[PDB]
Amino acid sequence: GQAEIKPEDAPYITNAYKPAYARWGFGSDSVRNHFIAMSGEFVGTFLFLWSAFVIAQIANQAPETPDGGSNPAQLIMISFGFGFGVMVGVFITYRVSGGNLNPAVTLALVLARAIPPFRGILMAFTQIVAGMAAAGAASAMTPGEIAFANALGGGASRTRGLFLEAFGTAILCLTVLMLAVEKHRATWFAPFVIGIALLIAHLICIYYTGAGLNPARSFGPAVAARSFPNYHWIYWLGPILGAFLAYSIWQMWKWLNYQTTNP
Amino acid sequence: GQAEIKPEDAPYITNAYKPAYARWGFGSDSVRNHFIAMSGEFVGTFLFLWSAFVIAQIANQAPETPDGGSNPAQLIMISFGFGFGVMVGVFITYRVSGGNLNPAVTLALVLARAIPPFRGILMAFTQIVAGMAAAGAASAMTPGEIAFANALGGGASRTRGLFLEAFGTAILCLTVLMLAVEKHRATWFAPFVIGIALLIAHLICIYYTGAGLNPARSFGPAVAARSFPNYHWIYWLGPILGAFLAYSIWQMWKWLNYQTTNP
Amino acid sequence: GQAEIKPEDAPYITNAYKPAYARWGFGSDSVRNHFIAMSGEFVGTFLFLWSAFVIAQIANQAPETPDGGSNPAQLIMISFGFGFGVMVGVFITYRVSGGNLNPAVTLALVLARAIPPFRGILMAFTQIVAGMAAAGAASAMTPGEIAFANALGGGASRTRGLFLEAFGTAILCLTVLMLAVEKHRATWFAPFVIGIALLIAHLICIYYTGAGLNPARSFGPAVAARSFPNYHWIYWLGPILGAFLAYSIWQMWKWLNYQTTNP
Amino acid sequence: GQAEIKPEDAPYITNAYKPAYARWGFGSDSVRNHFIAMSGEFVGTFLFLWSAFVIAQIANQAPETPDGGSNPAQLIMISFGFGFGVMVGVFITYRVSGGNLNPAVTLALVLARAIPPFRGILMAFTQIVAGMAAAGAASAMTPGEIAFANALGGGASRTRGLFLEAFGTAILCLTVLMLAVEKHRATWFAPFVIGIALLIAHLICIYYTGAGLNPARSFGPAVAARSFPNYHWIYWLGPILGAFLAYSIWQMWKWLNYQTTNP
Ligand SMILES: CCCCCCCCO[C@@H]1O[C@H](CO)[C@@H](O)[C@H](O)[C@H]1O
Ligand SMILES: CCCCCCCCO[C@@H]1O[C@H](CO)[C@@H](O)[C@H](O)[C@H]1O
Ligand SMILES: CCCCCCCCO[C@@H]1O[C@H](CO)[C@@H](O)[C@H](O)[C@H]1O
Ligand SMILES: CCCCCCCCO[C@@H]1O[C@H](CO)[C@@H](O)[C@H](O)[C@H]1O
Ligand SMILES: CCCCCCCCO[C@@H]1O[C@H](CO)[C@@H](O)[C@H](O)[C@H]1O
Ligand SMILES: CCCCCCCCO[C@@H]1O[C@H](CO)[C@@H](O)[C@H](O)[C@H]1O
Ligand SMILES: CCCCCCCCO[C@@H]1O[C@H](CO)[C@@H](O)[C@H](O)[C@H]1O
Ligand SMILES: CCCCCCCCO[C@@H]1O[C@H](CO)[C@@H](O)[C@H](O)[C@H]1O
Ligand SMILES: CCCCCCCCO[C@@H]1O[C@H](CO)[C@@H](O)[C@H](O)[C@H]1O
Ligand SMILES: CCCCCCCCO[C@@H]1O[C@H](CO)[C@@H](O)[C@H](O)[C@H]1O
Ligand SMILES: CCCCCCCCO[C@@H]1O[C@H](CO)[C@@H](O)[C@H](O)[C@H]1O
Ligand SMILES: CCCCCCCCO[C@@H]1O[C@H](CO)[C@@H](O)[C@H](O)[C@H]1O
Ligand SMILES: CCCCCCCCO[C@@H]1O[C@H](CO)[C@@H](O)[C@H](O)[C@H]1O
Ligand SMILES: CCCCCCCCO[C@@H]1O[C@H](CO)[C@@H](O)[C@H](O)[C@H]1O
Ligand SMILES: CCCCCCCCO[C@@H]1O[C@H](CO)[C@@H](O)[C@H](O)[C@H]1O
Ligand SMILES: CCCCCCCCO[C@@H]1O[C@H](CO)[C@@H](O)[C@H](O)[C@H]1O
Ligand SMILES: [Cl-]
Ligand SMILES: [Cl-]
Ligand SMILES: [Cl-]
Ligand SMILES: [Cl-]
Ligand SMILES: [Cl-]
Repeated sequence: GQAEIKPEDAPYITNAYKPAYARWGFGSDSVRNHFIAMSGEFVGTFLFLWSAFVIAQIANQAPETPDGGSNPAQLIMISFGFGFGVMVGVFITYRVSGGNLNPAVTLALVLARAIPPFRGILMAFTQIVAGMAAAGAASAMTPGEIAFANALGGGASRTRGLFLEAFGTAILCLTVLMLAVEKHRATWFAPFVIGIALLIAHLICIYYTGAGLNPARSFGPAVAARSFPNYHWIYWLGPILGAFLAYSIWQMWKWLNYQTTNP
Repeated sequence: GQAEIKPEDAPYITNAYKPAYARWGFGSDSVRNHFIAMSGEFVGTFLFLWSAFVIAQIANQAPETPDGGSNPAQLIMISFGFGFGVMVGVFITYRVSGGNLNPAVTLALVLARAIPPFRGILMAFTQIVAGMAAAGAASAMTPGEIAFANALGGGASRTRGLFLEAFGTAILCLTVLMLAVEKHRATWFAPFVIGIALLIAHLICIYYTGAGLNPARSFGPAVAARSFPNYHWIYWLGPILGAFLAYSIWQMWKWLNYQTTNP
Repeated sequence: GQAEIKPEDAPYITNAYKPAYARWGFGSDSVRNHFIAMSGEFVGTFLFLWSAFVIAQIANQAPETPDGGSNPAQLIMISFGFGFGVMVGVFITYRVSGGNLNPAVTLALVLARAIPPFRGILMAFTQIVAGMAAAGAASAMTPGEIAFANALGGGASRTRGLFLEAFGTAILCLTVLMLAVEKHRATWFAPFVIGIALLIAHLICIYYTGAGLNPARSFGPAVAARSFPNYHWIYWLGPILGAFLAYSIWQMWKWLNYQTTNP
Repeated sequence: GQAEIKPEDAPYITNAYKPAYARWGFGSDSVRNHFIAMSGEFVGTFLFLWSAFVIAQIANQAPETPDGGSNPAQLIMISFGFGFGVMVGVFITYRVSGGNLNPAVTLALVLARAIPPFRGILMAFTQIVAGMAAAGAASAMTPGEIAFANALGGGASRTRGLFLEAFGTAILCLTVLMLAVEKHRATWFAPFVIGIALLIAHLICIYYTGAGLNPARSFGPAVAARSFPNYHWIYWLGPILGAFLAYSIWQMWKWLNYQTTNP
């Protein structure tokens, strides 16, 4: 009735592939543990954003599309850079820091009480510094003017851009909450679903807002380009609103004990 | 012969990642449980269709292709919006409502007796309202005329469109039946396969019918655009026929005890 | 040291997601079991090839590329139709017939003794009839001349085409052998890897041979178009050689007891 | 509290899907075992690189983009050839050799002490010979001049190219280290994540360096084309630096006992 597990194969069963924040209980507030979490967020955010910035730099060397029209292949390439970039970053750092790689994701998880506030602030600070470093590195490593900073486009107003950013970020954060924070037989696979959520959010937003969805992603290139549009606030308030919306939905489902027919 | 499961990791084993309908037994008819199912279908259908509508809006800003020709990159982008959009929606809501997000899928599951008729009707109503909301939101958040409503194209007749919709929907529903409704070691992964099935169905249908495959997807934009083509019925009858075809195939396999060599 | 499995969740553990051929032992030669296998191959091959034929029909409505050049977006779309089409077909039919959907795959598995010769012949016959049906249906459901039949292109000779088909088919068959036929913790996931293998084989072959890789795929459209090129034999001999090459590699590894350090 | 495993299904549980190097302990230095490892690296590297070379050959038949601009669809196609090509190669050979398919990956794993130096050298030699064979085969099987050799482009300097190659290779090697070398419930899935990492690294590098990321990938086509650019060294030093960077990050995390809150 049972299948044998050879001793040498036990680690593949005993070592759960779960986000680090799931096991941040007593003992977590050591300098060692804060450093581990910061190092995961730094390495993960740097590799994700650096990759995606260079990919966007390249995609934006495509010949101009007339009459402000869209270029689907270009948008797909950029969406792959961020979606698959984050997927790889999260898979790498899942057991180091949980792979948030995004202050808005960290905010949603602080609201959900998956991550305590101080650790959350440390992680968010680390992500922003990593975004600055990634933007500086991508700039230094590519020819031409920086083409990976966020800006409104496609005829979108600031108000439309704000909403697009908020809803796009909500999809991302709700994915992290339901797949990574909730504990079940698919938690291990959350980094994939998270990557696809960000891919979709880019297909929604790049054409209209450049796709911020992540204050660390938006801030870094603005620093490197020495250019902040006056509507830069949409790349902070939008994702913040998105985090709160995702948290609210998750919280309603938690209050309802959603996963259980007869609680 | 056994591998140890640490107590803190038990939830990743004990909490099955299974569609909510699999555990809708005694106790399911409470107002609480009807609300949970409706909330999953609403949130899931809204996020999926809103995302996919904005993505289609953008893709359809590509320069016109001469002589009625196809634009593969454009079709790929739209197919990603719906296929990956549904994938994310289903992964998020799998343990809330089962993530049908489509009245034709719900119909197939009512025929299969996976979901009872009244709950099915509630879910289908919820999906249609969510589709209306998504269409209204996508319209309000994007510039220009609505470009995400379904219409015949590529020289396809209504009769050809009806068949394409029926067969495309059958592929989707048969995927849900064999991967999500059938209970096995891949049930947890059904949301991925479901997303790929919808991706393929879009590559089949967008050019010719706009790809309905989902009455809630077709109805919402028609309301928002205040425009119903006289052939709008193909987006209802087609998916209905597809649900019946998928159900029929599944039912034959169930009668045959397909999964067992010696029943 | 153990994690509890709730009784209602046991089916997700006890019901292995494994190819049907893995459990075709004593009792398999009943009319019922032959019919089940044929029905899986028919439904799976029809849905896969019908989908992929319509997708290719659409992709080939793209404006002509000058000077015989390639169109990467077009090639990607067609490769998705076949790669994701087969992925969905195999996931649906894995526990019905094993989801070969390809006489060359069945041949490799007959050589490997995973499927007995008579059952193999029945399956191969079924796949060819399903390919004819799919080609007829795709033709009837789409406007214009059939654009999904295989032909040499891109300046490739018959001899080059033969080799491309053989190597492409070998990649496909070796994937099925190592992921689906070999029994391990990734067998359940083989349909995904199989789909990606076919996706790659299409990116290799479409431009030069139209990508046969499957005698049932090549034969059906030729019948529907009432057109057989004199080099049609490359779409039979190529995949046959590929099946033998994959089998040979697998057989060497089996003789070597590849998976065990100290046999 | 437990779910039954039928005896015929035990192999899907007992046979771990783990990289071969994980079980190269006592007994590994036999001629048989060296041959098994070499055969996995040869077959895997040949199929991966041959596929990707033909796909790149085809993608590079696209009409020229004016003013040195990028072609996103072309870059996506090439990135799929290498990313999905390696994914398939690694899935096939995971239990044969571990599926390194890349001297830089092998170097990272020798540094990490996952593979001993002599076996590592044998594997690296095998990969280079397989790359030469793949380049020769791809050349012989395709018309026109070889279009799959690495070269600088997009206005990138040798110094920028070196850094892009190093960082891109680091992402690849860190993925292998954290997903395949580290033992946990996602180790079986590493071939997927590895493939996506290489896909991303191609979106970063193709436009600027042709994307080497693998000395065996760069050397083979140079031999077949009888052409070595004077900056060919970037395709050796870059990936070597990337392997060392990935190793360094992993080693820091190992020293920190990253995966454990209270060591
Ligand atoms: C001195 C007695 C107090 C010791 C503090 C309790 C240590 C709890 O520590 C917790 O242990 C769990 C396993 O039990 C781990 O999963 C968590 O990572 C860890 O934070
Ligand atoms: C879920 C509901 C989202 C509502 C977001 C709508 C944002 C309003 O968008 C506004 O639409 C106007 C149309 O007259 C335009 O004139 C404005 O420029 C634009 O900002
Ligand atoms: C307007 C739509 C009506 C919404 C009904 C919400 C369902 C509330 O249902 C309540 O949920 C509580 C928290 O889980 C439980 O403690 C109660 O048993 C249950 O009655
Ligand atoms: C013995 C008298 C009981 C009267 C209450 C009947 C309400 C039935 O309702 C049940 O309530 C249970 C407990 O809250 C929930 O777990 C079930 O989901 C719900 O269906
Ligand atoms: C008063 C005695 C009658 C109680 C009704 C039986 C409750 C069955 O309820 C069922 O229990 C299963 C677990 O056993 C769960 O998996 C299902 O979700 C649930 O519907
Ligand atoms: C599985 C079989 C599907 C059959 C669907 C075929 C739909 C018929 O399609 C019809 O084909 C005619 C060709 O002469 C055209 O003139 C019609 O306009 C078109 O509607
Ligand atoms: C024309 C093609 C012939 C189709 C043969 C169908 C196979 C029927 O097979 C029957 O299936 C029943 C239901 O599972 C079983 O109860 C019987 O034991 C079995 O004989
Ligand atoms: C003792 C006399 C038995 C005569 C019937 C022989 C039929 C063998 O046929 C067997 O029948 C079994 C029971 O239906 C099925 O489970 C097997 O799949 C089938 O192969
Ligand atoms: C009359 C005594 C002979 C009976 C024939 C043996 C039946 C073997 O039948 C085999 O049983 C296995 C489970 O044990 C299943 O996994 C296989 O699907 C089945 O073919
Ligand atoms: C693994 C080795 C594969 C070898 C396949 C090579 C197929 C030969 O290809 C041949 O190349 C010639 C070049 O002069 C051309 O003139 C021929 O038209 C062409 O058929
Ligand atoms: C020219 C390259 C040399 C190839 C060496 C092949 C390795 C053969 O190795 C042999 O394999 C047999 C089958 O597994 C085993 O029975 C023997 O123990 C073993 O010596
Ligand atoms: C007691 C004398 C033994 C002399 C033979 C030494 C060969 C060591 O070689 C070992 O042989 C084993 C059995 O074939 C294999 O399982 C191991 O993989 C191999 O390393
Ligand atoms: C003669 C006594 C010395 C025998 C050498 C020890 C053989 C160890 O050999 C190891 O065994 C492990 C399982 O235990 C396997 O997982 C490893 O693949 C294998 O290398
Ligand atoms: C992580 C930091 C990466 C630094 C890599 C920067 C590579 C330097 O790149 C250099 O930039 C100069 C700009 O003036 C150009 O003139 C040079 O041609 C170019 O090689
Ligand atoms: C400048 C930033 C400070 C970096 C702090 C590094 C954290 C070191 O933390 C140390 O790690 C050792 C190895 O795991 C442990 O043995 C010690 O218990 C622990 O104090
Ligand atoms: C009994 C006196 C103990 C004083 C040391 C308090 C340091 C608490 O720090 C703890 O140290 C543990 C052991 O190194 C680690 O496992 C925990 O992660 C860390 O939080
Ligand atoms: Cl503490
Ligand atoms: Cl009830
Ligand atoms: Cl029998
Ligand atoms: Cl030894
Ligand atoms: Cl799994």
